[PDB]
Order: sequence, then structure tokens, then C-alpha cells
Amino acid sequence: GPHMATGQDRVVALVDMDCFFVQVEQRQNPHLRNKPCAVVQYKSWKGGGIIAVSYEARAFGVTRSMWADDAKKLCPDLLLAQVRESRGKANLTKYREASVEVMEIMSRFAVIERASIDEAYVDLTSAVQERLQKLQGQPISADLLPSTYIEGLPQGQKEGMRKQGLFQWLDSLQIDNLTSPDLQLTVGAVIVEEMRAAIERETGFQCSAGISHNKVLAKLACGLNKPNRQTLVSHGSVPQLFSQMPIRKIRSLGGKLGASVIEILGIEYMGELTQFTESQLQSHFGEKNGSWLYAMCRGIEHDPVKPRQLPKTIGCSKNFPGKTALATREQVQWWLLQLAQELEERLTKDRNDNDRVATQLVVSIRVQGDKRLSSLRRCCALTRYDAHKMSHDAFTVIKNCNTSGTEWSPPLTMLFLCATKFSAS
DNA sequence: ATTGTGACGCT
DNA sequence: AGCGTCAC
Ligand SMILES: Nc1ncnc2c1ncn2[C@H]1C[C@H](O)[C@@H](COP(=O)(O)NP(=O)(O)OP(=O)(O)O)O1
Ligand SMILES: [Mn+2]
Ligand SMILES: [Mn+2]
Repeated sequence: GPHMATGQDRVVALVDMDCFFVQVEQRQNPHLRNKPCAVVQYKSWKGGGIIAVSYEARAFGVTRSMWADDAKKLCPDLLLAQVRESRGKANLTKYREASVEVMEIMSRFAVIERASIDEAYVDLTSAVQERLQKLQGQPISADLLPSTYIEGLPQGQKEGMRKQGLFQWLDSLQIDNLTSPDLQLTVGAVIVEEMRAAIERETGFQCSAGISHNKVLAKLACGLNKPNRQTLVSHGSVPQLFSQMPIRKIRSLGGKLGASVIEILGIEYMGELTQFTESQLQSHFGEKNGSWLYAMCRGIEHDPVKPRQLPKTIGCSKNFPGKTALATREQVQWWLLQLAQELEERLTKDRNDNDRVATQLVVSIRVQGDKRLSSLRRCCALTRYDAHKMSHDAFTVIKNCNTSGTEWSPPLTMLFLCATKFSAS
């Protein structure tokens, strides 16, 4: 009753760019704007692999991981932008820099946790407190929430329904209680409208957002009304939302763990999890996972918004599928040097921008016929940003996998170099 | 012949 | 440290 914490202490937002790589290319090339278009990597094998898809193209069924020739079968007028190639591999620099633009804007409002190249979590608790004290008791107008949906409303034209649900929400707000969680979420949604307006004005990129009490609910909310809209998921809306929500839709339950939850417990939806005790869930899935599941099916999650805007690792990877697998010493050396050269460029830029230096170099390889995505992962010291030294060290670390008696056997299907363990510089 | 990343957990 | 899981 009174002593049961409800997970309503924080206001957390998740902001995620709409078809991000496509928007980057459309800003650069106006001919692609408001068109079915996609961003692809490489071009020889089946027109290239698709990695981003505009919503106009999604209406025809084009998806990520689709080959471009098959997408053209679905959408003959599909326009394509190619990822930059450098040193024989895809180079994502343009998208990382656009990401930095977005992150730097978001950092002006509150402390963000970079969750991916195109999304970040925001802890807005202090911001909502300050804004509530500054309001001094005046109500919140629907004009301050022009693109916000309230999940589970209305109850009892899409824009008409959105406005109806918003009016229902706002008419029920207790604006004199500065401690009301629903009011806090609402003021958070106002701040998030402002953040998304600033992002669009200063970059041209549109984004969606979720506003709730934790990271999981914020991300789930963000996905509900994409694109170019934001969604507030309140504590009280959790029972209904979760009553038909497949378990796999919740962050971290999309893989084998969610499948085991479904199979062992004989359930399909998130809300059904409430029928089990914490001890039962711990017995089936471990203490940490069990506590997490017991709280999460009730809308409660405590994972903090970490103050980390920069990545922790800088990596360079290339696959060599099929008959292109590396089978000679010279091939492995040359590709290790290409990877190390891109890595050195990015590492020097990172040192100059962020006042830090990586100290450990991770080398990973996949070998042909091996079932696992990574066949070997070994680390060595990273003492200077030199591509020749880094590639030589990677070769020294991996050379005992060659079972040949000039040749390389069995052939390598993936190379991977990663700089980690940063220290202030 | 989804590719190229990046974070975090387990032992 | 090296391997595995998960998303993005
Ligand atoms: N599997 C993958 N492989 C390579 N690049 C990928 C990728 N998945 C995503 N990217 C790249 C391309 C993506 O543009 C970008 C952000 O990933 P999302 O947010 O998951 N997808 P998007 O922003 O496109 O659309 P929306 O959020 O509106 O549904 O990262
Ligand atoms: Mn996105
Ligand atoms: Mn994303």
C-alpha cells in the first residue's frame, strides 16, 4: 500500500531520429526529399544491402537488411543513396558527425546518455522541477504540446483523436500539486517538444520521442507514434498497454531470454508476468533478471540515465563473405592495414576533440565455416596512434591461427579492430 | 552474401 | 581476459 514504491520518481525521455541516415542524405541532396528513398551499403552484390528506409518507401514494404534489387521489385521508383567507401570499406563518418550535431543540441537541455548513433536518453527530473517552480501554478495549454500523444487516450482523422486524447489528459491534471507524477510527465513532454523543435530548426532533422518514468518505458513510448511525434506513457497506462504487448517488444527481451520467458511460463504478453512472484521469476531466469522482470511488468525500472555522450570504444570491422574470404598472408596484412588506417584517422580526431587516448587494441576474426560470429578475440597494448604499428600488432596477435605450411587456412571471413580503455589526455 | 557498429553480462 | 547476448 503506502510503502510500495511505484517507480514514479524520475522523468526520462528517449529521443530517436526518424529514418536517420535517409534524413542525412536528404538534407544533403534535396532531390531525395519527400520521396521513397533508402540508404544502401555497397552495390555489386544484389544492388547493395539496405540500411535505412524512408517512410514513403516503407509504405511499399521496403525494409532494412533487404537487397536493393528486391526493394526495387517492391518499389520501382525507389531512390538510393550509397554509403561512402574508403580504403575498400564502408565509412560511416557523415552519420557520426550528424549524430554529434544532434547530441550537442540535446546536451543543452539536460544530461544525455548516448544510446545509439541516432538516439539518446534524457533525465529531465531537475529540469521539470525548475520549470514547475517557474510556472508558479499556471495550467499547461494544449498549444504547448502540438505533437504529443497520450497513450491510452481518448477513452470513455488522426490529429482529431490526438487532440481529443490530449484534452482528456489535460482536463484531469492536478496542476497545484508540484509532486504529482502525471504533471511531472506533462511538463517533461513540454520540454521535449522544445528540444525536438530546436533539433529540427538547427539541423533540419525530424525525430520522435518517448516520455515516461524510466528508460524502457520511454523507448517503448517513442516507438508508438513514429514519425515526427512524441508519446507520453504514464504509470497508470501501463496495465492496459502491457495487457496485449508481446514480450519481445520490451528492450532486452527481444532475443533468447524473451523466448525462454514465453516458453517456460507459457505466456505471450508483458502484463501476464505480474501473476508470478519475484522468487519464481528469479528461479527461472536468475536473481538479476528475475527482479528486473518482476518490477518491469509493473512499469518499474531503475536503470539510471548514465552521463555519457561519447562512445566508449572506437571500432572498424569488415566482413569477407563467400569466395572473397581472405586466404593469403598478403591479403590479411593489407586489410589489417586498411582497417588500422581508418582507425588511426578516427582515433586522432577523437583525441583532438575529446581529450582522451585509447590504451588497448582489440583484434577479432571470424573464420570460414565457423558457426560463431566471432572466432577469436584477443587484446594487446595500444601505445601510439600508428596504423602500421597497429596492423603489425594485430597480425602478431592473430598469426598463430594460420594452419598452413604464404597461404592462409582456413580463410578469414571477418576482420575487426577496436580501440578501448580510454584515459584522459 | 544483413554489414557495420556499440554496450553490457558471465565466468 | 575472452566469450556471449542484445540492440541498433
Ligand atoms: N542493422 C543495422 N546495420 C547497419 N546500420 C544500421 C542498422 N540498423 C540501423 N542502422 C543505422 C541506419 C539508421 O538510420 C540508424 C538509426 O537506427 P534506427 O533508429 O533503428 N532506424 P531509423 O532511424 O533509420 O528509422 P526509425 O527510427 O524512424 O524507425 O542507424
Ligand atoms: Mn531512428
Ligand atoms: Mn535508433
